[PDB]
Amino acid sequence: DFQGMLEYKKEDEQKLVKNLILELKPRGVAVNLIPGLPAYILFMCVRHADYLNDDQKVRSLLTSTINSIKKVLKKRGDDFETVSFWLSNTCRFLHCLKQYSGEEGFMKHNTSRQNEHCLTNFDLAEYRQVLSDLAIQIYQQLVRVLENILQPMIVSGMLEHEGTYTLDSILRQLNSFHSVMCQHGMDPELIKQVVKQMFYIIGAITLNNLLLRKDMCSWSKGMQIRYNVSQLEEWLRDKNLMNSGAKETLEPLIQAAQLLQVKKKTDDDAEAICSMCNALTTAQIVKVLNLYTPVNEFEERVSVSFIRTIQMRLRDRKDSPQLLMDAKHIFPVTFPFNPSSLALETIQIPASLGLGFISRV
Amino acid sequence: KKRLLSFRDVDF
Repeated sequence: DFQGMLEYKKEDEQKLVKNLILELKPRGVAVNLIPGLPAYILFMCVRHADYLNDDQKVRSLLTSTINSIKKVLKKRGDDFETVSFWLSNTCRFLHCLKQYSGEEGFMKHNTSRQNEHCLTNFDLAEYRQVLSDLAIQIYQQLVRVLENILQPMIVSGMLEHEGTYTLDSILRQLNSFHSVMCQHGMDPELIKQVVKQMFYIIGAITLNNLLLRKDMCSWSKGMQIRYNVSQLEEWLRDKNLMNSGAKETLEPLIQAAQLLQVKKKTDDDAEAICSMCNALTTAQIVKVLNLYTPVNEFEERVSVSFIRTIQMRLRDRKDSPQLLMDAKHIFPVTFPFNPSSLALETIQIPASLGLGFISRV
Repeated sequence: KKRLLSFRDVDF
């Protein structure tokens, strides 16, 4: 049987990180097969250096790994696939370091054989912290790249449409993002966070646009927004992401669309609006009511007195005086431990990866 | 017992 380790000569360490990190292509057929392969290879290399009791070699590899991943993302950090790939692999590397740490708290899902593969000489808890902090940075980068890709699509897809962007453009792009993350073996709980963040951005940009234009507050637009949100919700359902928290991030937009469709005349109508619009600030509620356009001659505009009644009712809210959502808010990310069933002693390195100078142990 | 391998900025 193999031990589940990989040996390399110290003089080949730079060649190792060159071929495994700096020049590794995330779209290669050989790394689709085992999502996380770079992380598993690195860990198996750490295992052997640990087995040799070689603290200097373990440090050099671990330091070189962080430096190389940072280098790749400085050079190709605007490519979503590259950022996703290295986020996924940084996380898998972190999970490996925990799963095979020898700490009982991380071994509950291990097979007996996997428990045989724990590190024996070095406690890498401090490195795990460094790696976690890197993953946070990569995640922030990923959010920024996805945001930049979606931004040109959002107002036309969500508000204007009843090269060129529609709701279907947004859905196609979300499908592409999600497929890529899945192909990379990104943790399901991390994909959920990414999707929550993307939905937040969609909702914030949409609502802010609605509040800044003069032509988006009508009953008909409310209907359109409702429909578009319903399609985003169906996308979540199809991807089994309805517990991601993503739908809940759209509450301000959802409430604005509802506000467009309710009656806006009586004291009872005002009470109802105050009861229903918990996710909108007073300024947002008042803005929408001031912008509202009647559907035809049988509907009227909202009166000044009605608007003042809303203000009076909401007077004791700890309300932010702000009008616009902060579309650059990023929810704090977490990387909950996700052990894998992959047996290290069975992992083969594809010959096409150019790592023939590494040896299986 | 395993030995804690130290990580600080200067290592990187």
